[PDB]
Amino acid sequence: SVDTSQEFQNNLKNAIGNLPFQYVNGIYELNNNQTNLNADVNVKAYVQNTIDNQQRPSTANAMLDRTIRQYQNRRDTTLPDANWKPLGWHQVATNDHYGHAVDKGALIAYALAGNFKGWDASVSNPQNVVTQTAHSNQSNQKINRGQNYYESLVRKAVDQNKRVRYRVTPLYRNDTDLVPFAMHLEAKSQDGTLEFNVAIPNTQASYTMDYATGEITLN
Ligand SMILES: [Cl-]
Ligand SMILES: [Cl-]
Ligand SMILES: [Mg+2]
Repeated sequence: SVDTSQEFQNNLKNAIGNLPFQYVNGIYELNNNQTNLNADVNVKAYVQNTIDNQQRPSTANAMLDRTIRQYQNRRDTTLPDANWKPLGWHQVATNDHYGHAVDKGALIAYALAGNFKGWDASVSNPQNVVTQTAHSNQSNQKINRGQNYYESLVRKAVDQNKRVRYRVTPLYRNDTDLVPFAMHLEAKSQDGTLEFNVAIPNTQASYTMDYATGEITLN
């Protein structure tokens, strides 16, 4: 519905330009699932968050391997501000299996880079966390994919001792919006076996969200 809506595809185009895209398995494959990311042997593992000129979390880059892979539970390694809330955060109970509307959506996953020293890997890192639907955050449904599905592919590659160049960009309709309408994920392993370039719609079937405010209107 919203995902395939014309208003959505227009925003996507505004954000990615003349790049081809194709709605498949609940997400948009961009550039025929190919990214320009190059995984060079000579880049050390790292994570870098940015914010845009509107103080919103922007493009995140990383090189992922076993030296920054985080195998421990969050509660053992992080002390997040329990009170902190990302931009446009408006939580509501939902009539679906998630039971709630939005999650704290990490750009770069805790488990992938949480052992990079000096980088805040908690849910309260204000440069790495946005307001994200529970569906687009959590979904591992191969036929209705969320960001987790793609993070899992990356994690599995790392756990096979592959080095993965990784980029996560929140996409905004404009300068004003507090919340991204989609999450752009790109990855490429050194041996090239893993590669993708997708946009995960920041949506959930049970409702619609105003990306300007992050206010949720249930169905
Ligand atoms: Cl091994
Ligand atoms: Cl859903
Ligand atoms: Mg997540």
